[PDB]
Amino acid sequence: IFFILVAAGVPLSVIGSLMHWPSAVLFAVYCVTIIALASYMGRATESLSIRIGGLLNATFGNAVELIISMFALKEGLTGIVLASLTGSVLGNLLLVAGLSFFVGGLKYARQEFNIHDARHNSGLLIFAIIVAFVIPEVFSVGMGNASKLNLSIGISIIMILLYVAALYFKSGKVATIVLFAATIVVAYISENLVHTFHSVAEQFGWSELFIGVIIVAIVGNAAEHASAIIMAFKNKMDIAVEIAVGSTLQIAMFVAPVLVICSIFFPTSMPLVFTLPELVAMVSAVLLMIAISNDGDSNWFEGATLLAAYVIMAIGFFLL
Amino acid sequence: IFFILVAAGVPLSVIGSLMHWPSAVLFAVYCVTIIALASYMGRATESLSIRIGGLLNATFGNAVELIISMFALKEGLTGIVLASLTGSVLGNLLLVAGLSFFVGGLKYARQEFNIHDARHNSGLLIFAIIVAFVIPEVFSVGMGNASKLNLSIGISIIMILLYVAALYFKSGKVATIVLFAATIVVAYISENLVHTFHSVAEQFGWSELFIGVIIVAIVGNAAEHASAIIMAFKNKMDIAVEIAVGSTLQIAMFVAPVLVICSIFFPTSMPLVFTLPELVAMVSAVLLMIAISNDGDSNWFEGATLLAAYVIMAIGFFLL
Amino acid sequence: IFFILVAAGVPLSVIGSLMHWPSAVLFAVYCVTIIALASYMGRATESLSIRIGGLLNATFGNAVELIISMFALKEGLTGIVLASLTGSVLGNLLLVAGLSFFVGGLKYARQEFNIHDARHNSGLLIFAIIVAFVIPEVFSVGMGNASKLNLSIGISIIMILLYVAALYFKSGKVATIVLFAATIVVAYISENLVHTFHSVAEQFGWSELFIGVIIVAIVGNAAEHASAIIMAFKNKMDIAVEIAVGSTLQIAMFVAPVLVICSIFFPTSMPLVFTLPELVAMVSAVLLMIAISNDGDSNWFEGATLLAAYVIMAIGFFLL
Repeated sequence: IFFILVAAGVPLSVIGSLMHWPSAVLFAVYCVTIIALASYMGRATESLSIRIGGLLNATFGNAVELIISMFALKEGLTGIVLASLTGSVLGNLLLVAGLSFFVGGLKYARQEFNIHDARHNSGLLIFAIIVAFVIPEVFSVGMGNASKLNLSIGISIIMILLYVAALYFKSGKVATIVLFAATIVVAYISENLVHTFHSVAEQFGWSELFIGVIIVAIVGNAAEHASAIIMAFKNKMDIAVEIAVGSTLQIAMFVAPVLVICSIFFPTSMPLVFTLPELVAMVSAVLLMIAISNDGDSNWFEGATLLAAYVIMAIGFFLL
Repeated sequence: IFFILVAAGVPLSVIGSLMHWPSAVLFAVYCVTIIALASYMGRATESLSIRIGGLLNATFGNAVELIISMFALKEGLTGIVLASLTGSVLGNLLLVAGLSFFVGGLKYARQEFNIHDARHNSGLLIFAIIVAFVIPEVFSVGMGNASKLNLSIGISIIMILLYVAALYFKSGKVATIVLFAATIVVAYISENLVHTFHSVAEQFGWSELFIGVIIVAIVGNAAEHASAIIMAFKNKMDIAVEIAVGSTLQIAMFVAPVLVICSIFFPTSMPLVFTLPELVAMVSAVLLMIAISNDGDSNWFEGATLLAAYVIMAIGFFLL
Repeated sequence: IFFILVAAGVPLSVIGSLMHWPSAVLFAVYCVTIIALASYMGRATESLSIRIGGLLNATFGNAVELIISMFALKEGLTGIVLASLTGSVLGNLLLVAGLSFFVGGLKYARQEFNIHDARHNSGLLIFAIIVAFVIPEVFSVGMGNASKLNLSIGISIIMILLYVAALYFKSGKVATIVLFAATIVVAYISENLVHTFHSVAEQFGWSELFIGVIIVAIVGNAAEHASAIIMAFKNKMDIAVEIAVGSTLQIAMFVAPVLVICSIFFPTSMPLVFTLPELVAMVSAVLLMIAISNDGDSNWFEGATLLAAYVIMAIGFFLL
C-alpha cells in the first residue's frame, strides 16, 4: 500500500500540474501523494537516527510541515502556517497518540511505561504550549504589529535556544538517498499545493482554517509520525509515546520558532498569533494528554478518549 | 427529618398549586419538597444497584435534573437547563464532595483511597469538561445556529457512545415502588416549578442564571447524591468520592448529551453553549478536584477548600 | 554588596528627595535602595521566625509589597497594586524559584524533596489563583462596581479566614530592631516612590502595568524572598521551594485580601480585577510550577524553563 500511493502519486501529480486540469482535483492528488512521501520521510529520518541525531529528528522529522509552510509564506498565506502548526500538535497528541493507544490497545492489560519521562515531557509541554503559545496570543491583542512580532521573535529565539541547549547536553545507506529524493519531490508538490488553497475554499465552502489545521496537518506532520501507531502494535508503546510528545515539543520549541524567524525574511513576518479555537484546542489536548500519560499509558477506551476529543475539534474546525 | 419534609411537602405543594396563591411562595414550597424527594430517589437508585445497574445509575441517579430540565425545554427556558447542568457538576465536585471531605473530616489522619481510580476519573473529567464543554462554547461564537447545534449533536452522540461503550464492557422490593412514586410526584411538581421562574426573577431581583446554577442544581442533582456525605461519616470515603466524580462524569457524558438530542424534538433545540462564568467555574472546579483527589483524599480544611470555592462561585452567580 | 546598597541608598534617596532633582532619576535611586532594604527585611523576618511565627511571616515577609501598595492606594493608583500582586506571584513562582533551580542546579543529580508537601501546596495554589483570582475577574465584567467589590470583599474575607484557620491549627535581638528600622525607611521611600510613577511612564514610554508587574514586584516581594536562591546553593532546596510557594500562597490568600478590605477605607475601593494578560500569566505560571514541582524538584534546564517563561512574560508586559 505504501509503495502504490507513491508510485501512483508523483506521476499523477506531474501530469495534473502540467495539464492544469482542474483546480479542484489537483488538491486531492497532491494531499494523498504527500501522505505516502511523508511516512517514507519519517522512516528515513528514523533509520538515520537509529547528538546530531536530535537535530535531523527535529528538522527532517517535521520536514513536510516546514516545506508546506515555507511556500505558504511565499504566497503570504500566514494563517495556514499557524493552522498547520496548531494541527501538528493536535494530531500528535490526539491522533497519532490516539491511534497508538487504540490500535495497540489489543494487549489490554497495561502498556509500556517510563513514568519519569512522561511526567517530565508534560512539564515541557505546558511550558511550550500553555505559556509560549498562549502568552503571545493574549498579550498581542492590543500591542500593534511591531511589538507583536518582536515578542514572537523574543519567544522564538529563547525557545530554540532552550531546545537546542538541552539537546546539546541532553538499512542505512538508502536513508540519505531516499530522504534527499522525498524532500525535493515534496517541495515541488508543496509549491503547487499552496496555490490550490483559495479555490478549494470557494468551490467546497471550506474555511482555510479547516484546510490548515486538519488537511495540511494530517498529510504533513501526522503521516511522518505514523511510525508510532505501528510501534504500539509491536508492543513498544514508550517509543510511540516518546515520538508523539517529542515531535509536538519540537514543533512548539523548534519548528514554530524556525518559521517565525525565517518568515521575517520573506516577504514579511508572521507573529505567533493563534485564534481562540486554535489556542483552546491546543491546551485542552495538552491537559488531556497529561491526564492520559499519567495513568496506564494505554487502554482501548483511553485511546478512544484521545480520538473522541480529536474528531470533535476537527468537525468544530470544519463548522467554523 | 427526611420523612417530615416529604409528608409536609407534597400536600402543601398540591394545595398551593390548586389555590394559585401566591407566585412567590409556591417556589419555596416546590424546592424544599423536591429536596426530600430527591434523596429518596437516590436511595432507591442506590438500593436497586446494590451491567444494567450503571444505566439506572446514570438515568435515575440524575432523574430530577432530567425531569426539571425536560419541562424547562417545553417552556423554552433553555438557559436554565444549561445553568442546572453547570450547577450539577459544581455541586458534585465542590458541595457534595466538599461536605463529604469536611463533615467526614473528623477522622483526621487520612482517608480511604483508590489512587488508581481517582487519577483515572480525573482523566475523563478533563475530557468531559475541559474539552466537550469548553470546545463547543468557544468554537460556537462565530458559527451560526445550524452549525452550533450540529456540533452539539456531534459531541453529544460521541459522548453517550463513549460513555455507554465503557459501561457495556467496563430492602429491594420497595426500591422500584418508591422510585416509581417519587418520579411522578417530582414530574408534577417540576411542571409547575418551571412556570414560577419568571416571577421569582422579577419579584426578588435574582437572575435566572442564579436560580438554575444554584437553586435548581442543589435541589435536583446535589440532593440525589447527598448519600456520599453520610457515607463519608461512616468512613467509606472512596465511595463518597466515587459518587461525586462518577455523577459529574455521567452528567457531562450522558445527561447533558441526553438533553441536547432530546431538546431537538421539542420544540426546538439547545446547543451546548455555556456563558463565560459558567464555563470557567466548571474548569476551575475540575482542576481543584484533581488538585484535591491526588493528595490525601481528605482533611477538614481540604474539604473547607472545596467548599470555599463553591460559596464564592455561588455568590458570584448571585451578583451577576 | 548588601551593606553598600543600603549605605549608599538611604542618603542618596534623602538628598534627591530634598533637592527635587529630577523626577526621572529619583525612581532609579528609590528602587535600588528598597531592593537592599527588602533582603534585610526578609532576613529579619526569617531570623525572628526561626504559631505567631506564621503571622509575621505573612505580614513582614510581604511587608514592602504591603507598604508600596498602601501609598499607591492613597494616590488612588489601584492598577499598580493589582500589577504588583500579579508580579509577586510571577516572581515567586518563576524568578525566585527559577533562580533557585538554576543557580542551585550545579548539584546536578536531583534535589531535596517533600513530594507530599509540593503536591499539597499546588492544591492550594490552584484554589488561591485559578479560582479566587480568575473567578472574580471573569464574573466581574458585567457586574457593576457595587457587586464587583462586594464579591471581592466576599472572596477576601473567606480567603483570610481559610488561611488563618489552617495557620492557627496547622542573632535574635537585632531582628526586631532592624525590622523596625527597615520598615520606616521603606515606608518613607515608598511614599515618594508612588508620586514618581506618572512621570516615569511619560518620559520613558513605559506602561504603568510594566512598572507594577515587574519593577515594583522584583524590588518588593522578590528581593524579600531572595533568601531561597542562597538556600538552594547550600543544598536546602525543600525550604527554597517552601519559601517561593508559601509566599505566593500568602500573597493570594492574605496580602491581596488584606489590600482589598483595607482599600475600602481610603479613599475608596479596589476590587480583585485583573487584566487578561495579568490573569493568564498567573495561571500559566501556576500550571508550569505544578509541572515542575512534581518531577525532580530541580535541574539546571528545569530552572531555565521557569526563567524562560518569566522573561517572556516580562517583555510581553513591557510591550503592551
